[PDB]
Amino acid sequence: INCDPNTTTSHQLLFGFGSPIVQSVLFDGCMLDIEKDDYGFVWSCLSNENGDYCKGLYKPRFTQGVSPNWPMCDLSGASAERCIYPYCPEGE
Amino acid sequence: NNAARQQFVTSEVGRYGAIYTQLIRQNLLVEDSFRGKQCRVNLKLIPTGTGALLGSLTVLDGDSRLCAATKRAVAQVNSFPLPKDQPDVVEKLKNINLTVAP
Repeated sequence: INCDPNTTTSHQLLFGFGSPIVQSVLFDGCMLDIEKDDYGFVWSCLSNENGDYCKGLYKPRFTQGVSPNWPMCDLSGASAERCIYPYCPEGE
Repeated sequence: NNAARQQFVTSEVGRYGAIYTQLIRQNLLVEDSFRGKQCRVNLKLIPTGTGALLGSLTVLDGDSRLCAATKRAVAQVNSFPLPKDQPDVVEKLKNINLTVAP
């Protein structure tokens, strides 16, 4: 993850079905905020062959290095709207 | 490993690349200002069951308004298909450059 607000990379994060639109996530040490475009937050919840889940697009905020006392994001049930993501690299 | 396999992988990357580009195009909101414009992106995909979901999208270059529409369009794709039992192809498909146009 390139942790700079001016990155041109957006990260998709997954959450439990029925989550509120998760606003800020500490992802791999980088604080990310939900993206918003002309049509609203770039967020949707789905119920299909991939199960019941929600997804959002996220980019780093300006302020980095804050260590918040937040819960882990819920990837199955409704997540808190500020949470620490349970990320792990591929084959690790 | 061998030249024949390299040919197959190159062919499959082209085929799935086209599938992915079509999936994005189907979700893309059409605007007149996009005429003759392009957005070049990189997709990082995460294998999920039999297919793949979006991991990250990097906007490389292109028309600013079309690139914004492309981001939403990519975010709206339900799933990206992957070949069964072709791990070498999957490796290339998980990190793929695409050109999106209306």
